[PDB]
Amino acid sequence: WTEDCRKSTYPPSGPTYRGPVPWYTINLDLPPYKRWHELMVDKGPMLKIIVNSFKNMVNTFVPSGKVMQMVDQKLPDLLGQFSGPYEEEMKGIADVTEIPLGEIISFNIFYELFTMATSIITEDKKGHLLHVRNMDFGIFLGWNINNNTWVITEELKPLTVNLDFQRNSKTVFKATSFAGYVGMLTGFKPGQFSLTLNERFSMNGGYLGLLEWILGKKDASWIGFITRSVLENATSYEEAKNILAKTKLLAPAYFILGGNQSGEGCVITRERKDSLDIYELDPKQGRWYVVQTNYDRWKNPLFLDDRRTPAQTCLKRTTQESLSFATLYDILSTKPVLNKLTVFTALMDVTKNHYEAYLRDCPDPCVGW
Ligand SMILES: *[C@@H]1O[C@H](CO[C@@H]2O[C@@H](C)[C@@H](O)[C@@H](O)[C@@H]2O)[C@@H](O[C@@H]2O[C@H](CO)[C@@H](O[C@@H]3O[C@H](CO[C@H]4O[C@H](CO)[C@@H](O)[C@H](O)[C@@H]4O)[C@@H](O)[C@H](O[C@H]4O[C@H](CO)[C@@H](O)[C@H](O)[C@@H]4O)[C@@H]3O)[C@H](O)[C@H]2NC(C)=O)[C@H](O)[C@H]1NC(C)=O
Ligand SMILES: *[C@@H]1O[C@H](CO)[C@@H](O[C@@H]2O[C@H](CO)[C@@H](O[C@@H]3O[C@H](CO[C@H]4O[C@H](CO)[C@@H](O)[C@H](O[C@H]5O[C@H](CO)[C@@H](O)[C@H](O)[C@@H]5O)[C@@H]4O)[C@@H](O)[C@H](O)[C@@H]3O)[C@H](O)[C@H]2NC(C)=O)[C@H](O)[C@H]1NC(C)=O
Ligand SMILES: *[C@@H]1O[C@H](CO)[C@@H](O[C@@H]2O[C@H](CO)[C@@H](O)[C@H](O)[C@H]2NC(C)=O)[C@H](O)[C@H]1NC(C)=O
Ligand SMILES: [Cl-]
Ligand SMILES: [Cl-]
Repeated sequence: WTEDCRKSTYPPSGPTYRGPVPWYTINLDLPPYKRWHELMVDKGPMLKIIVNSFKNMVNTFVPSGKVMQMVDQKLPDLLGQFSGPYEEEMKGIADVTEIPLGEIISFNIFYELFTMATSIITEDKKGHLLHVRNMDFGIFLGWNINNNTWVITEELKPLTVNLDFQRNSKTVFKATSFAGYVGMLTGFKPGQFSLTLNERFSMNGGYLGLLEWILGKKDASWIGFITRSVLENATSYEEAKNILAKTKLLAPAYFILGGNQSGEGCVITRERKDSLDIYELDPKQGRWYVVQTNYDRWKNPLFLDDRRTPAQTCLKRTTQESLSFATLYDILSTKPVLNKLTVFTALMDVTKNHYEAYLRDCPDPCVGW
């Protein structure tokens, strides 16, 4: 079920609003191992539940139990040590929650593969940029007939957190993530740039990237880890763009990157080895937005999953003269851009240092895809 462009959905309320996203300060001055301990006090019980769901469903489809045995006993050794800070951060999470490290690593692997998204950057007539996104998730292990949801997708909602990463008590970047995950998929560096990651599918894909890694070719970056390293350590739109366009990746991806002034917005369509396309704002020629879902801009959607066309229609209807968090939230609340897989909606304003995220629901009748 789809619908006409929504209006009057902001500030959030009603049946598509699950609730607010809590803020946590992550202190980069702490040793990596300790950075997540305070968050785990609050969200550790929920992380234990989501890994329980994954384990139990895998052990249902593979009743020998041998896959989860490999996850728990061998997966860390197959991949080898991660570069810092990620190894120690994940070990800290595993140790405080008493979850096997291989399951934390597996959780961190989920985000290289099973997300869907709608990401939008807009530029108004004053040159002001907004960057918004829906974060969708579907691993499709468990269906709950009693409320028409996917088990793991729903369990991500209480794991969702807004994070203020600080060094010397000063914000470096802000992000929305899931407790237990140490990469980043959504965030901004105030006054500098904003970044969202959308999954991309291809036959030279993440499954092959993992195989190459296991077989000893480790020159590549994990997509959630390069995103985190850019947010944490890059200092400008152009620097971020260069890193994201050129770094070798474990999996294909779309990077949606906004800056801090007119014209600074692009979609970088990535193969593992390089950029297939960089599509940038061109306000002088009437190109005042970019919209990216999970298919290549020059190709047709997957017939049964076209969120790009409705997002673009609602944007064109809104026009460049009525761009704000409120009107962009309206778009991200319109089915199928909002769908049963939508975990959260995030809204970013780099130059005004405004960052919001909201947990979502999509009441029946709603598309599951
Ligand atoms: C659709 O159903 C999902 C599954 O729920 C089951 O099926 C439905 C149909 C009912 O029969 C229900 O009774 C079944 O259990 C449902 O998923 C549930 O979502 C909630 C809300 O996110 C989760 O709540 C979190 O619970 C953990 C503790 O969970 C344990 O204890 C509770 C209380 O006894 C049990 O109900 C659980 O089964 C577990 O045994 C908390 O740690 C966690 O707290 C943290 O997050 C909240 C924010 O939500 C903060 O306020 C806190 O401070 C903490 O930071 C949550 O309270 C629940 O775990 C989850 N269940 C499962 C099994 O995944 C889903 O939301 C439904 N979706 C829709 C659209 O209706
Ligand atoms: C962004 O860039 C920075 C700068 O390159 C990256 O920071 C480095 O990260 C690696 C991996 O985690 C660290 O390497 C470890 O260092 C351990 C020793 O750490 C102590 O001694 C260091 C001197 O050798 C010292 O620099 C370090 O202080 C740093 O960390 C403290 C704890 O967080 C913090 O309070 C300090 O202010 C300072 O930031 C420690 O006191 C060693 O045991 C390990 O084997 C490993 O080698 C580096 O220490 C980090 N360097 C700095 C200057 O922070 C960072 O990871 C990048 N971020 C991303 C996401 O990619
Ligand atoms: C947008 O970002 C750019 C790039 O970081 C900013 O320009 C830099 O500003 C710093 C000061 O923090 C200077 O040290 C650099 O020399 C500047 N670089 C360039 C290429 O000019 C710019 O100030 C930001 N603009 C806004 C409006 O925030
Ligand atoms: Cl699921
Ligand atoms: Cl919730």
